[PDB]
Amino acid sequence: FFGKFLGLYSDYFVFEVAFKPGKGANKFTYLVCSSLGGPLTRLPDVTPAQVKASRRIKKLLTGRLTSHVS
Amino acid sequence: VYVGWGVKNAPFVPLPPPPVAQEFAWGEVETQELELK
Amino acid sequence: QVALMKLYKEYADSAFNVFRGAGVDNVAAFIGQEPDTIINQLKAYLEATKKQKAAEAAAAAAAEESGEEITADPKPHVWRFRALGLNFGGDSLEAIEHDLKNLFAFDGDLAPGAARDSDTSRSSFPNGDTYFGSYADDVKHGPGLYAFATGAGYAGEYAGGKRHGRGVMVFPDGGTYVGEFVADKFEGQGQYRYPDGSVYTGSWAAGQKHGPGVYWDTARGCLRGEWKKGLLVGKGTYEQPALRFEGEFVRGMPAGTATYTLTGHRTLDMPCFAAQHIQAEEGPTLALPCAYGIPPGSGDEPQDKPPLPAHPKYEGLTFTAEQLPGAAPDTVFPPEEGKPVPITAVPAFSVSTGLV
Repeated sequence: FFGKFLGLYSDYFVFEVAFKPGKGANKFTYLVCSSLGGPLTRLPDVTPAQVKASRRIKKLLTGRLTSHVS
Repeated sequence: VYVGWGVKNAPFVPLPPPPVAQEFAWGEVETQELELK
Repeated sequence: QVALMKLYKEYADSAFNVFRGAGVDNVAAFIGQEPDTIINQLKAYLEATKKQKAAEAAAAAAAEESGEEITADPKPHVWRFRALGLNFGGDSLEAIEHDLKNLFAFDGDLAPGAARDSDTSRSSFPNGDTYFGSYADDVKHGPGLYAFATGAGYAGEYAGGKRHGRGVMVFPDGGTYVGEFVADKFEGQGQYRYPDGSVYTGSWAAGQKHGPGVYWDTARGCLRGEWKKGLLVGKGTYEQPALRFEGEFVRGMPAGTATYTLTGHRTLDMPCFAAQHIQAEEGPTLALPCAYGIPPGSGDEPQDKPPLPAHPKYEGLTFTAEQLPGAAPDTVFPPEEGKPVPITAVPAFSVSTGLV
């Protein structure tokens, strides 16, 4: 269990799994849910571009995954 | 564990407008001329 | 006590050949056609110059690797004869040292006297640049056309031997200019297109941005203000779809009082928290007074002190805001102070439509 992220309209429970590209910072996979016991969603893999681009902003999560950022 | 909003704790400086591009150096683009009387 | 007959080479990469590539009558129709067409033609010339340079370098390297030489002109050309008969009172060749040069170089309506004058003439220079256009009083004047050795070109108006008036120019890096010149440099109204894709449409002086202009950048955001000696100085605004920054600028860097106006675009379609906002004819825009900060020693004008905040890190740049924000009128993008938009892939933002 990684933790919980608070959003504006919903929240994110985050689980970190290992599954029996696959190294560096993508060694683990992350599944998020809005409520415990609800349907899970796998997050994509991280790319250094979006890490570097998020390192320059400061945003509140909206609790919806299909939302714009900046 | 981590519980929170996701925001770092550091002095936040919003990004300035990006740089403006310069032009070509005039010292290497200048009209020549032939000799004068 | 002198006679006259001349033979010369005329390379295929020269201003005259660039002119003949167009199906127009004279130079006054060449520089008179649509500006983008002139840009296309000058770009074609630039590409030709680069190809010739590369081919010459490659052939020289290859012939040198075998230990052998060339001893030939590596450039495509044509020979020509100039039907000229002139008389010169000077006895020795050195006495006509001036006019001789003109014979070797000017290739236009000459005369034993001074003040080379022609409505059509094609001159060449010791560096390789070539001019085709009008002459008046020993120097270039009127409509002309210039081809630099490095592949830069110009097709505008001349005066006093330098660019003057309306003009179109293409530089070897790919940057172009369409506007006004004064004494071989930019001056007055001009639109410059940089190699990155950013367009500056504004006022110039002594060959640099000076006065009020609009600068659309690669990030698709327009920066207005009033440049001075190249740098944006004073009150300047910057815009993006749901953003606006109005503040002081010191040597292009923001420093001093400012105001950030931001709209919340991410949640425009998610339900509102208060039923007062659902039907309110005012949008979810804010406005924050704030200030930027620069190291003390810097910000001066050169003629040690800490350096200015460079682009990647902005080391030394601080930002202070300690008041509340307040409501503000809704923003729109692009700002009408920027239209017509000179680049592509610029979105459009409002509140009744969101980001598009």
